[PDB]
Amino acid sequence: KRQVASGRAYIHASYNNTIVTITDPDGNPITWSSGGVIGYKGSRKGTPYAAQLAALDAAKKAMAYGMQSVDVIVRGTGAGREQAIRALQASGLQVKSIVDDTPVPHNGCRPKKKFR
Amino acid sequence: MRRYEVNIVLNPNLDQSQLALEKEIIQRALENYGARVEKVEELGLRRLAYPIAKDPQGYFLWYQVEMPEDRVNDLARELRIRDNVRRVMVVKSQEPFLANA
Amino acid sequence: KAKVKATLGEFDLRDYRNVEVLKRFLSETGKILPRRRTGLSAKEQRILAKTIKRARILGLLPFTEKLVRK
Amino acid sequence: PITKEEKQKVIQEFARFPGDTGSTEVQVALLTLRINRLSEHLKVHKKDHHSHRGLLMMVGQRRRLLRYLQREDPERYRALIEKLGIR
RNA sequence: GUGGGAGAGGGUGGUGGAAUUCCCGGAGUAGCGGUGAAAUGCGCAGAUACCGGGAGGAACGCCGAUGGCGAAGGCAGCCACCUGGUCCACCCGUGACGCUGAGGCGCGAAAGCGUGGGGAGCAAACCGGAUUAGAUACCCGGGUAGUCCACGCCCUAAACGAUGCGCGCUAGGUCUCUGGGUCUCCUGGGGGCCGAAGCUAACGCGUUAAGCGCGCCGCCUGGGGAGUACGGCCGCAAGGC
Ligand SMILES: [Mg+2]
Ligand SMILES: [Mg+2]
Ligand SMILES: [Mg+2]
Ligand SMILES: [Mg+2]
Ligand SMILES: [Mg+2]
Ligand SMILES: [Mg+2]
Ligand SMILES: [Mg+2]
Ligand SMILES: [Mg+2]
Ligand SMILES: [Mg+2]
Ligand SMILES: [Mg+2]
Ligand SMILES: [Mg+2]
Ligand SMILES: [Mg+2]
Ligand SMILES: [Mg+2]
Ligand SMILES: [Mg+2]
Ligand SMILES: [Mg+2]
Ligand SMILES: [Mg+2]
Ligand SMILES: [Mg+2]
Ligand SMILES: [Mg+2]
Ligand SMILES: [Mg+2]
Ligand SMILES: [Mg+2]
Ligand SMILES: [Mg+2]
Ligand SMILES: [Mg+2]
Ligand SMILES: [Mg+2]
Ligand SMILES: [Mg+2]
Ligand SMILES: [Mg+2]
Ligand SMILES: [Mg+2]
Ligand SMILES: [Mg+2]
Ligand SMILES: [Mg+2]
Ligand SMILES: [Mg+2]
Ligand SMILES: [Mg+2]
Ligand SMILES: [Mg+2]
Ligand SMILES: [Mg+2]
Ligand SMILES: [Mg+2]
Ligand SMILES: [Mg+2]
Ligand SMILES: [Mg+2]
Ligand SMILES: [Mg+2]
Ligand SMILES: [Mg+2]
Ligand SMILES: [Mg+2]
Repeated sequence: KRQVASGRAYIHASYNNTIVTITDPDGNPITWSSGGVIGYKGSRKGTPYAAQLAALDAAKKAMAYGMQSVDVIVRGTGAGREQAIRALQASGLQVKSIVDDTPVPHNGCRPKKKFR
Repeated sequence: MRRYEVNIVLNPNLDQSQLALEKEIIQRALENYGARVEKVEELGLRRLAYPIAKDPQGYFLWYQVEMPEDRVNDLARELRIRDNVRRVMVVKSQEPFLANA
Repeated sequence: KAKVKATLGEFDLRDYRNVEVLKRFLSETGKILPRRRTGLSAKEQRILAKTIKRARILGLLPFTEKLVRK
Repeated sequence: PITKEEKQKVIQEFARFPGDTGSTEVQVALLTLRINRLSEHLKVHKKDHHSHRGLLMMVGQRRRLLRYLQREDPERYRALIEKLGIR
């Protein structure tokens, strides 16, 4: 019941799944959603459709939580990283500024053999 | 001896007791380590790109100097021990290489 | 498009403290631009690099930023 | 490092006559200055191999200039040697 | 010699940011993860996603190149100090002081050994989940040595340009790094690409020779047995010559 008006939305996206997290303008979360949240089980989870549904779910949630205008930040890559974006757009939340935050490092950690 | 440029970036929230004090201890480290002073420019309060010591901005100083080479590293040991100074960068001078010239 | 040095005055390519200019050599994110877009040459670019990284340490030019749109 | 002062003092010291820069005596002394420098470098800094290689080549040089002198003036070479501490 | 120049050449102290992990805190539920699909695995002792703070190790995105330096192995954040090599210009100094180099001596990726540290990520062996007729593998989830540091050994390799070093000679064109010029261009010095003459069994090579010559060293003499056996040396061993 924090009744929060305008806020920020993190879209994290991997090849295995997607997750939206809605949060307050200083960053503490409000609701979150994912491919497992909505009914999806396996690989099926990282489809764009599930990303649509995920976004939409977290949108409905945050809206009944009192949201209106939203600033999006995107981390990651994989199918329907964009569908979550198209979703949040038409959600009824208003899209303020979409940003891309995907963290890349300056070469610190020796990646897993799968990733080299 | 050689010619260096000493950069200092220290906390912006000081007053003039503290500003006096820190600038004087800068002097002290130079006198002690034998660095004569060519110019000085105090750039002052400027907005950094990324936060240093959690701080969104900084207070900037530039001292062109000459000094005995071999102690420049200890000179920086001392300038760094100071708590209210969060960056020191000392560099030997270069001739002004131009471009679009 | 046009290169960077295509509009610029005579300027110290070794002077780190000057941000107004060095800034024109970064991208939408922090990343130093490639020769193609900075219109420099070998010794040129190669200097600009060290100039820039020197300024990044002094906290003037960013090590990175974020990207709008996307 | 080494500066033109240190240089000149040495040269002018070992000159066969005013102005000579390149005669054997001079090259050997100059050499020897730089040799003894690198000695003190690799006295600490023992982990520095590439500077060491450089110094090998350096001594092989001065030794070769000496072999030149000995087969040429036995005396000037003797004077050079005793003057510089060698052998 | 003097005057300039380029550089991830080396060594020592120092410091900067991104990321991973981990711990502290906040906020917030029911999943996260992972794959062709899956499961193991982690999550209600509250994970995942997010925000702030801390600790620690390793490696230095963009610049970065068909680039540079090095004798080779090899070398990449920034600063500083200690140092090696190399290039151009001047044409000043010595006056053949040269080349090569059996033997010796030192350097030599990785892995590997020893004593002492260190440990984030990765990861032989190992422990589990799968996939397949089976899985002793590829795919997944853990994980120890090790990878990092100090000192001391080991001395191998597709240590590859599969091309030993030095010098002289023999059309050009083109792209590039770095000096000097009266800077459309000329002139040194590195790096590539086409191609004269010539060479080659062909492929190809062609002023960075595999062309024309000279000097010196190394090495070869059908395949297997075999880089085995024996002997010697070296090595703590593994093992090397
Ligand atoms: Mg999945
Ligand atoms: Mg401090
Ligand atoms: Mg010189
Ligand atoms: Mg270096
Ligand atoms: Mg170094
Ligand atoms: Mg960190
Ligand atoms: Mg917690
Ligand atoms: Mg359980
Ligand atoms: Mg339990
Ligand atoms: Mg954090
Ligand atoms: Mg720890
Ligand atoms: Mg690249
Ligand atoms: Mg190689
Ligand atoms: Mg040098
Ligand atoms: Mg002459
Ligand atoms: Mg004469
Ligand atoms: Mg004669
Ligand atoms: Mg070795
Ligand atoms: Mg090793
Ligand atoms: Mg060990
Ligand atoms: Mg692992
Ligand atoms: Mg099985
Ligand atoms: Mg594995
Ligand atoms: Mg063969
Ligand atoms: Mg031959
Ligand atoms: Mg070379
Ligand atoms: Mg050429
Ligand atoms: Mg050519
Ligand atoms: Mg060809
Ligand atoms: Mg022909
Ligand atoms: Mg044919
Ligand atoms: Mg030739
Ligand atoms: Mg030849
Ligand atoms: Mg036989
Ligand atoms: Mg063998
Ligand atoms: Mg026998
Ligand atoms: Mg024995
Ligand atoms: Mg073996």
